[PDB]
Amino acid sequence: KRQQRFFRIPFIRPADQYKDPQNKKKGWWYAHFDGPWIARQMELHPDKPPILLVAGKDDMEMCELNLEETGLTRKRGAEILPRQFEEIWERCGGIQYLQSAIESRQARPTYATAMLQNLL
Amino acid sequence: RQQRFFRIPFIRPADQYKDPQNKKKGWWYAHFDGPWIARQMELHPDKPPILLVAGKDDMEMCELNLEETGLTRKRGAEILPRQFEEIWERCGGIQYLQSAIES
Amino acid sequence: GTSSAFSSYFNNKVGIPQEHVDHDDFDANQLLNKINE
Amino acid sequence: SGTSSAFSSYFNNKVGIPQEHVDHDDFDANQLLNKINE
Repeated sequence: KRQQRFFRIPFIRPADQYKDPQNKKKGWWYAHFDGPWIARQMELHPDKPPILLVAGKDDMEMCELNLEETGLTRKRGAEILPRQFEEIWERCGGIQYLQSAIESRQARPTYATAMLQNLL
Repeated sequence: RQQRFFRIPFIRPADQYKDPQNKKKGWWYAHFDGPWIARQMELHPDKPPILLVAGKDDMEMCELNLEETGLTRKRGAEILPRQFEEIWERCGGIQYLQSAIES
Repeated sequence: GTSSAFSSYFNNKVGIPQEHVDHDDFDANQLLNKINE
Repeated sequence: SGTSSAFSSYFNNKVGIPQEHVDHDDFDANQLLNKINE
C-alpha cells in the first residue's frame, strides 16, 4: 500500500503541437507503479476510446522503464493520490478489464490483481 | 498506521469581499498519523508561519480526530506527503520537530 | 464537505476556507462524462 | 527535476506532447515563502 505510487501526465496530440491553445485537445496519461514496476497504465484521449493496459498482458504497449528511470518522482505535479487514479480507472471500465486479464491468465500478479482478487 | 495529509486554503474575513487578486491567501495543513493529528501547519499572509507538533502543542491544535473532521470527504483537501513536507521544511519544521523531542 | 465541527473550528480559529482547483481532475472527468454518455 | 530523457523519448513517441499540471496552492504557498524567508 505504501510501495504503490500513482502518476498523471496531461498531454496534447503531436498533431496539435504547433497550433493555437483553442486547437490543442487535451488527454491524460496515468501510471500505477507497484514498487519499481508499472502495474496499470491508462490513457484518456480526446478523439478515441480510453486505453487500458495491465502488466503481463500489455507489456509490449506499456512503459518499459522502472520508476527510478522514468524520473516521474522528480517531475513536479506528476504524482497523484491513489484515488485520482482509481476514480478514472473505474469510470473507464478498468475493473472489468483487469478481471478479464486475470481469468485469461495473461496478467502478471501485482498489487492491483491482488486487490481485485480479494474483492472476488 | 496510514499517514494522511490535508490542505485548506484560506483568507482573512477582512478580505472576503475583495477582488480575487487582492485576496491574500494563507494555507492550513494537517498531518494525520492514523486517526490522530501529528502535525499542524499554518501559512499566514501577514504573520510568521505556525508550526504545531502533537505532544508539545496539543492545546493549540485541532482536537478532532480524522473521522470527525470530514477532511477525507472534502474534494481537493487531501494532498501528497511532499506537498506537506516541502512547506514544513521551508518553515523551519525539521529543527522545530527535533527541538520538541528534547523538551 | 468537512463536518460542522471542523467548519466551526476552522472559521473560528483559522479563517475563511477557499477552494482548491485541479483543472486536470475536472477536465478528465468532463471528458469522461462525454465518452460515457 | 523533470522526467528522464528515456521517458521523454518514450512519451513523445508513444503518447503525445506532455503538458504541465498546475497547482496554484503549491505555487502560491511557495511564492509566499520566497517573500517570508528572504
